[PDB]
Amino acid sequence: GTSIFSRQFKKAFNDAKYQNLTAAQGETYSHLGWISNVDLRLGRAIFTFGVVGIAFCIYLEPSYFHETFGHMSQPPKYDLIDSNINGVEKKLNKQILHREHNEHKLDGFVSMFKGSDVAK
Amino acid sequence: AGRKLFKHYINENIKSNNEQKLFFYRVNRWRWNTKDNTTAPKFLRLKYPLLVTGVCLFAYDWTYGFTQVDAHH
Amino acid sequence: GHGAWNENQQHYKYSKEEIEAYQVPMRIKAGPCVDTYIPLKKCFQENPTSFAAKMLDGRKGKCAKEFKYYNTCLNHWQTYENNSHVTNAYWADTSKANADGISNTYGGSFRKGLAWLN
Amino acid sequence: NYYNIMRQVSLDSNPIVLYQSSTFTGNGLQEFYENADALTKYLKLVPFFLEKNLYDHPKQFVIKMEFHPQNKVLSLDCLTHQGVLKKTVNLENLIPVPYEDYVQFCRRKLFNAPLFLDTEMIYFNTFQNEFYVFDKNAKWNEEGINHPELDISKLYNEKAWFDSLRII
Amino acid sequence: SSGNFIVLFLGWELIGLTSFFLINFWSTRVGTLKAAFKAFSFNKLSDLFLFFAILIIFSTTYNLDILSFNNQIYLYESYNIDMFYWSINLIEIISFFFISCAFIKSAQFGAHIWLPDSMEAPVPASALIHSATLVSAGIYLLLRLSPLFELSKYAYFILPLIGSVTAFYGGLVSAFQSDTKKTLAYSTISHCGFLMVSYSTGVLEFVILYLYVHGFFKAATFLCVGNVNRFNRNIQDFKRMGGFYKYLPFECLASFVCMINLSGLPLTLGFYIKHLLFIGLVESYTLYPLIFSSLILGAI
Amino acid sequence: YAPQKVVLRNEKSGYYANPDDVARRLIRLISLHDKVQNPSAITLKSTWSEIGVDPLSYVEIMLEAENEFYIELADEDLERFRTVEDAVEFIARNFFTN
Amino acid sequence: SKAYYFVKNFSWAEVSNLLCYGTKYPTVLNHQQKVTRLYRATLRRVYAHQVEGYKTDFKQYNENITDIGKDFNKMLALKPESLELQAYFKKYEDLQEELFDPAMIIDESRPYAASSGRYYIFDDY
Amino acid sequence: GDIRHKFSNEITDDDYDYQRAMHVKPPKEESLFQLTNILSSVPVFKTRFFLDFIARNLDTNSAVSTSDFVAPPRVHENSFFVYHSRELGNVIRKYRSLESIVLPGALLTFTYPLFAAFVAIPSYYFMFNAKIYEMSRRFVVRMDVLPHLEMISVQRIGAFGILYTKLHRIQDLEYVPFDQVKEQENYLWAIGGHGVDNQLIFKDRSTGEFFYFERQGVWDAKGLNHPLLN
Amino acid sequence: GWDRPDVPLSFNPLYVHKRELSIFDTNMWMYDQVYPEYVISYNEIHLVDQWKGLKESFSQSAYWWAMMAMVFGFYFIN
Ligand SMILES: CCCCCCCCCCCCCCCCCC(=O)OC[C@H](COP(=O)([O-])OCC(O)COP(=O)([O-])OC[C@@H](COC(=O)CCCCCCCCCCCCCCCCC)OC(=O)CCCCCCCCCCCCCCCCC)OC(=O)CCCCCCCCCCCCCCCCC
Ligand SMILES: CCCCCCCCCCCCCCCCCC(=O)OC[C@H](COP(=O)([O-])OCC(O)COP(=O)([O-])OC[C@@H](COC(=O)CCCCCCCCCCCCCCCCC)OC(=O)CCCCCCCCCCCCCCCCC)OC(=O)CCCCCCCCCCCCCCCCC
Ligand SMILES: CCCCCCCCCCCCCCCCCC(=O)OC[C@H](COP(=O)([O-])OCC[N+](C)(C)C)OC(=O)CCCCCCCCCCCCCCCCC
Ligand SMILES: CCCCCCCCCCCCCCCCCC(=O)OC[C@H](COP(=O)([O-])OCC[N+](C)(C)C)OC(=O)CCCCCCCCCCCCCCCCC
Ligand SMILES: CCCCCCCCCCCCCCCCCC(=O)OC[C@H](COP(=O)([O-])OCC[N+](C)(C)C)OC(=O)CCCCCCCCCCCCCCCCC
Ligand SMILES: CCCCCCCCCCCCCCCCCC(=O)OC[C@H](COP(=O)([O-])OCC[N+](C)(C)C)OC(=O)CCCCCCCCCCCCCCCCC
Ligand SMILES: CCCCCCCCCCCCCCCCCC(=O)OC[C@H](COP(=O)([O-])OCC[N+](C)(C)C)OC(=O)CCCCCCCCCCCCCCCCC
Ligand SMILES: CCCCCCCCCCCCCCCCCC(=O)OC[C@H](COP(=O)([O-])OCC[N+](C)(C)C)OC(=O)CCCCCCCCCCCCCCCCC
Ligand SMILES: CCCCCCCCCCCCCCCCCC(=O)OC[C@H](COP(=O)([O-])OCC[N+](C)(C)C)OC(=O)CCCCCCCCCCCCCCCCC
Ligand SMILES: CCCCCCCCCCCCCCCC(=O)OC[C@H](COP(=O)(O)O)OC(=O)CCCCCCCCCCCCCCC
Repeated sequence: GTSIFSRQFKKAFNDAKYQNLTAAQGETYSHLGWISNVDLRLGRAIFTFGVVGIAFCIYLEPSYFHETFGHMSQPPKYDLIDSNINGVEKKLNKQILHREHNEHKLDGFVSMFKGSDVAK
Repeated sequence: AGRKLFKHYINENIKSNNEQKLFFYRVNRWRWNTKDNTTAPKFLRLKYPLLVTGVCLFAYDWTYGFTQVDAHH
Repeated sequence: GHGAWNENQQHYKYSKEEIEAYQVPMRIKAGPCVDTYIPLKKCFQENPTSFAAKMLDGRKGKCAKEFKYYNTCLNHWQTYENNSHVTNAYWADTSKANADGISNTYGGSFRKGLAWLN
Repeated sequence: NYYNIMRQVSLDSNPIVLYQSSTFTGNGLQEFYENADALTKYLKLVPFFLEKNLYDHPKQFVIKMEFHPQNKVLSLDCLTHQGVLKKTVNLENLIPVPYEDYVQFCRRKLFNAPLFLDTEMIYFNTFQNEFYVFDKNAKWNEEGINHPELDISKLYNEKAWFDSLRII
Repeated sequence: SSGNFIVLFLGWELIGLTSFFLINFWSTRVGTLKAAFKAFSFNKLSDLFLFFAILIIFSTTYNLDILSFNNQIYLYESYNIDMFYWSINLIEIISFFFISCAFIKSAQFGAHIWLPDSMEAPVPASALIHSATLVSAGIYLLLRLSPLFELSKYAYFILPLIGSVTAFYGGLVSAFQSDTKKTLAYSTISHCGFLMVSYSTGVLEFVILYLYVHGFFKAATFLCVGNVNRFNRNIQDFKRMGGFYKYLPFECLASFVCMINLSGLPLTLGFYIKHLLFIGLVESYTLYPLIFSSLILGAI
Repeated sequence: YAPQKVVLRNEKSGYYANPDDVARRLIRLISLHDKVQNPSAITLKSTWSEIGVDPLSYVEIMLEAENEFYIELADEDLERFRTVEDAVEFIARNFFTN
Repeated sequence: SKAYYFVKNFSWAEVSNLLCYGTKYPTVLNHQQKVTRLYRATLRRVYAHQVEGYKTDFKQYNENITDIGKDFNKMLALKPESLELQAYFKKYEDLQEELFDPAMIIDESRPYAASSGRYYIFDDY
Repeated sequence: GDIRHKFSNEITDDDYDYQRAMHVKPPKEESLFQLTNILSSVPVFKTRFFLDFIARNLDTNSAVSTSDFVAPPRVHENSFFVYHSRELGNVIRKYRSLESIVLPGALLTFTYPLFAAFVAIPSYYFMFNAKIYEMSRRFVVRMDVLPHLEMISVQRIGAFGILYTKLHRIQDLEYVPFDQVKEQENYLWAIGGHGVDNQLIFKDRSTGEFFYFERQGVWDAKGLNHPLLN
Repeated sequence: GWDRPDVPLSFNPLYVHKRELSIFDTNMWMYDQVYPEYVISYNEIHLVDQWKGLKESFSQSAYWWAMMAMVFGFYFIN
């Protein structure tokens, strides 16, 4: 008599697809209709604490990323102090600063190489 | 021309499958209830935990973020 | 100023009694950075701070003046201990390093991994 | 071992309408745009279409369903983000599924569904491995659905209905 | 916290006896008594070794104070002991007995046979014994008497090899294990091997960090699996466990955090201990190939 | 709290589980089987052969009964069982923890 | 079953007999008892390894149990004194040995199991 | 059976609503920040510009299947199709296509291509080769029959996703029981053989090449019933 | 729900001796009045004896030796 597309039969099948046939009618359900409220709250709290810790590790300790994937492009970071001066003054000062930076790198390298005998 | 081929062996496999007993399926149906089981990615939701993480990282940036030294390598 | 990486700001060398007073762990006492370490420890004692603050502060906050000398000394100490300043040069250019041997002792045995054939 | 053997079916002359959505009752996505209710329902379904596309969840919002008893084939008009499409299904390949089964088929957490998506009346085509979802605000033809060819006494198969789709 | 070898030996025997009682808690069953007796026999062997080492120390130096022994052993390093037919180095023999007892109590390869059977104890007792209480006695001995082992040829050769072998063995057996308590026990064996290898590297700070991380997270994981077993009605095998995330929501997430920390995984508090161990690993060993391969396999 | 007076073991009824529920669950399990034709004909006094359970089908039904009832049944007991009455009696009187 | 396989110094042959059939001397059993006990043991082991196992496949479990059921029906039909029946018994005993798992799950409702005798019950005396 | 209503301080479904993220229940109400609510409320999305963008710039309805019967284009003017793979074929195609982008890209981008290759080699030999690659090599994308030749044309996915078709005589086809190959290739069937049918394996005796058919593949009744294949 | 009868005395089953306690097995049995047990449990009984156990152990550990060799070679050439 009944046919598919009948709402009552569809509801019956939806509720009975995964039923426990060995149980009495009205109590033949297998799913849990809820989750322990206090347990879930505490679990989510501790999970959030762990996630925050992992993220802080990722952020402040990128050593794993550096040694596993290499150094990625760094977002721009600079100061606009040089814009205060303009013209030949700016050009000469910029060239002097560039020369000083290169000389500083070389000075660091040579100092590291030379200072091997500082500690007697 | 009387040669066993795809159709013949498809029928053989269908017959083999039909020979199974539904008793085991009936007793085990409860195991695979969709209302009762999910996947680890679905259960472990990072939506709000990531929001708290962002709040904490923002607080760090605006409290101790100033006093850090760039390390280029 | 213009002092070597092992000397501190005051160019003062602490005696054994002073080291015992400002007791220094053997790990640091073994190295050459005791003179730069002691001022940093004294500054931390004068201005105690939490471990969270120590981790999250990249300039050591109040004790930055002494930490600069200590950090320079630590860099030089560790670099000379592991010979990294020569190993990195050989890694960067083995051929040129052999051409003008930075250290034949290390060059004669150095062999970069086949996987790292950049 | 179930094999997808095709029978090359064809439509008959006079179909019998079984499903007709009260919304989207007009013909054409242009008519849906010009109709107030159709436009808002389309916007609410936009996440449904997004789930169809990016989450690889095979599902279709079905409207204006007809039945051909001579060949026993259902003609479904489905609404997608682009327009109305016509599809044909064989009754032998159509089985009912629970709403939770429909949700759990996809491994991605689906967006919060709208309130007009009929959860009880969700069906599954095994040949296409696809889901059909109807609209709550709709009209069902009682005489059409009470056709002898649609009876469970003829379309029922325990192994197919209960054991064919095991999501786990 | 022992001030002299006599108090150390007293504490050694006391932990042995109390661990025996905890293992034999189910006194009505004689099956539990067999595991308890196995642990008791191994503990008595370790007591013999420790007692003999203490006797050698007392005969050499007329003192049992720990600080005095640590600050005096270097003077007597050059001495030898005339035994039955061989002239054994004094430091080598003393360190041999100490390392033997330490291996027995830390469940290294060969002497670990009792640890899997000690899981008969209730989960709290198992967690306490396997986290930082019973299985770290050898690590404590090595750390406390480090000046002795620094001048020990036997220690130099034996600590890294046995540590790495135990690490590999425990790691693989734990990976292939199917029972929760057995898995944790074999993981404990592997981490004790890693602790031995860290001490071999010789950075006491790294050893202490490894000990703390392992103890805390092993204990937490043990508690979580105990809740799981209690829910599952004392069935400790997860072949009968499935879909427990909803029935034990807190346990699932707590176990996730505790396990990611315990098993050294990237971007976790437990990655640095293994990183430092590999940083400190020495390369002058003759069996370095086997040592390094075993360490890598155990770590993975 | 237990009274200070001497109290003896109280064997209320030999059944440690509701025998009616045990019997109904066992009958449902039996009816689930393919060889079983008429669930109505099954009674506690009905023998396995007459209800239609073959000797080989019996072991399958008993394994699933063990799974359902959370107990293990020895081969000796399973072979001693002669009717659904005996089966349900043994299962109900069984202490699930032995 | 007493579940005392790993205790009382059983030899491998005795343990195999205990696993396949409830008895240590299967010769005392008759044909029906032998076949039924072996079928029960095979089904129990297949359920343990392919239902309550590591990433178990239920379709494979169904196919395997169906094949085993057909084979055991043929075995029961066969006469006791047949080399074919002997071959079937040897095949399934070998299967039991292959699936033998040290530290296999022992139900708490059986004697000699873990937690079997944790408590001493005081008598009315 | 539920007695929560008997107590005023007992938990409620309003208190359990927060579990809908981790628990699957049919929708009850729409929050203000749901995608559906946002789209239906904000008038920007109602603009014909956005509507036309949705209509055009996305997956088309033309490629959507419209029937349970499929008649793919004939490979040869006289051939007729029998079997065709729908989803696993596309998945294998897209996987093997990675060799045309990841591999040259890896060579031109990675600092240590030799390190990448040394890592990939053992990865391929364990858990990848048997997992996907051998199954794809033996996978049958499509099968047609040429009656004049009395042959079967089989389409296969090659390296970098290239598709190639080969002919095999119907007289050289045999059925290989899964029992004869399970022990030989346990690992292959253990980790990679799930997609294809285990009990419907065929092989060409002359060339010793196997044919794997997808479980979720479409077969033609007429093609199966053609006298050449019966 | 059901009112269970008091815990069964059957939970501890009295053990009745049916075999002579040989003096050659003195202290080789963990004597008990309910569940007597052998002093040593052999779970890996599929191995007939220790010698076959050694053979199986070495044959299977060959795989781990190969794994160690491959890992060391990879680290050695890199
Ligand atoms: C002028 C206006 C300009 C507007 C610009 C808008 C730009 C939007 C850019 C979007 C970019 C993509 C985002 C993707 C998110 C999802 C990713 C994902 O799940 O993939 C993994 C997915 C698997 O993950 P899954 O869990 O299974 O996915 C399930 C669902 O995704 C279901 O996922 P779920 O729900 O489980 O979680 C997903 C979640 C992921 O979200 C996160 O993880 C982010 C967490 C927050 C980070 C906040 C950082 C900044 C703030 C830091 C803290 C500041 C503190 C300030 C001080 C506070 C003091 C108290 O998605 C979001 O990001 C949501 C947006 C964040 C909203 C809340 C932000 C905070 C607001 C302020 C606080 C108040 C909060 C509410 C109240 C709380 C209680 C009081 O893998 C895939 O397969 C991906 C396939 C591709 C899917 C694509 C679907 C979207 C397609 C969009 C196409 C483009 C449309 C363009 C329209 C243009 C119209 C004009
Ligand atoms: C200064 C130079 C000094 C050089 C010194 C060289 C010293 C060489 C010593 C060789 C000692 C051989 C001892 C053989 C004992 C046999 C015992 C017996 O009869 O057992 C029966 C028993 C079978 O009876 P069953 O009843 O069927 O067993 C039941 C099982 O359940 C059944 O188990 P199942 O079927 O489930 O699986 C078992 C599976 C187990 O899986 C495997 O066996 C595969 C993995 C094997 C790994 C072997 C070790 C890898 C290398 C480690 C080296 C460490 C030391 C050096 C470190 C240097 C570091 C710088 O094995 C197989 O079935 C495959 C059979 C083929 C295995 C490979 C045989 C290789 C023989 C040697 C060939 C050498 C050719 C040299 C050509 C030179 C040309 C210039 O045997 C087995 O089960 C297989 C045992 C296989 C042992 C292989 C040992 C090979 C050692 C090679 C060392 C090469 C060193 C080179 C140094 C070069 C320096 C420059
Ligand atoms: C004295 C100084 C005290 C400093 C305290 C520093 C705290 C550092 C915390 C670090 C992270 C560790 C988290 C541990 C667990 C707690 C978090 C948690 O459980 O998250 C999961 C929870 C929920 O996880 P969920 O995803 O399972 O929950 C979903 C269900 N609902 C929607 C109901 C939440 O996360 C959140 O609720 C997100 C919170 C985001 C906002 C964070 C800031 C809140 C600020 C409140 C005070 C505002 C005062 C304003 C005063 C105005 C005066 C005019
Ligand atoms: C019962 C409740 C009790 C109270 C609860 C208290 C909660 C926990 C509070 C923790 C406060 C400290 C947070 C430190 C964050 C990490 C800092 C860091 O990366 O160190 C860099 C510092 C800065 O060092 P540096 O820059 O001077 O030099 C480092 C040297 N080299 C470069 C060679 C490495 O580095 C270290 O000292 C080493 C740290 C190694 C460990 C990294 C762990 C990362 C994960 C952090 C988890 C934090 C807890 C969880 C989230 C809490 C959110 C509130
Ligand atoms: C009913 C009462 C129940 C008991 C309540 C007890 C509450 C305890 C709350 C804190 C516990 C967890 C502390 C964080 C984890 C340890 C952190 C650590 O390692 O130390 C780092 C830090 C050490 O300091 P630091 O790390 O910030 O660095 C110090 C900096 N220098 C070195 C320069 C000085 O310690 C702590 O933060 C822990 C708290 C301080 C110690 C408090 C001890 C006294 C407690 C007084 C209360 C007594 C209550 C008695 C109740 C009796 C009931 C019967
Ligand atoms: C010691 C010796 C060591 C040797 C190590 C060797 C390492 C290098 C190996 C080289 C592999 C070369 C692969 C060739 C791939 C094509 C093969 C083929 O015929 O396939 C045709 C296939 C199939 O052709 P078809 O004819 O079947 O169909 C055409 C395409 N479809 C299917 C879509 C219709 O076509 C392609 O895949 C075309 C790929 C074109 C793009 C190829 C390069 C992509 C990567 C560019 C560089 C990296 C990104 C840079 C981004 C920069 C941004 C600013
Ligand atoms: C030269 C001959 C041809 C070589 C072809 C390349 C190898 C085979 C194809 C590999 C495709 C996968 C590339 C993933 C790139 C991920 C980002 C990265 O680290 O790239 C730079 C790095 C290398 O760039 P690099 O050399 O500049 O990095 C610096 C060097 N290290 C990292 C060692 C410090 O990529 C790799 O390390 C790839 C190693 C080979 C992987 C082989 C396959 C196993 C992985 C399966 C695929 C999925 C992996 C997902 C990984 C996700 C993140 C953990
Ligand atoms: C050859 C190159 C040099 C390196 C030499 C070593 C080669 C790699 C050796 C890897 C051995 C790993 C053994 C893991 C055993 C896990 C057992 C377990 O728990 O059960 C199975 C568990 C699954 O447990 P389960 O419970 O989910 O299901 C079990 C199902 N049954 C029982 C049916 C099997 O995990 C696995 O299955 C994964 C292990 C198998 C796949 C191994 C892939 C190895 C890839 C190697 C990549 C090498 C990269 C290059 C660099 C390497 C050197 C630096
Ligand atoms: C040339 C070859 C020489 C070989 C010499 C080998 C000597 C040592 C042999 C081992 C046993 C020694 C006697 C102690 C027996 C203890 C039995 C016991 O407690 O049973 C519990 C257990 C039995 O329990 P079980 O493990 O079978 O089961 C219990 C666990 N459950 C409950 C899970 C089942 O005994 C054993 O397993 C063996 C214990 C071995 C460790 C013994 C430690 C003491 C070692 C003393 C060495 C003395 C050397 C003297 C000089 C020799 C000169 C050759
Ligand atoms: C030193 C080599 C370093 C690695 C080089 C990688 C090259 C990749 C491009 C290969 C192109 C040709 C493929 C030929 C296919 C074929 O028909 O291959 C057929 C061959 C020959 O047949 P048989 O060996 O089965 O008899 O099969 C092989 O197994 C040998 C070739 C193996 C090629 C494997 C390519 C995939 C590598 C995957 C790496 C791990 C995963 C990486 C992330 C996705």
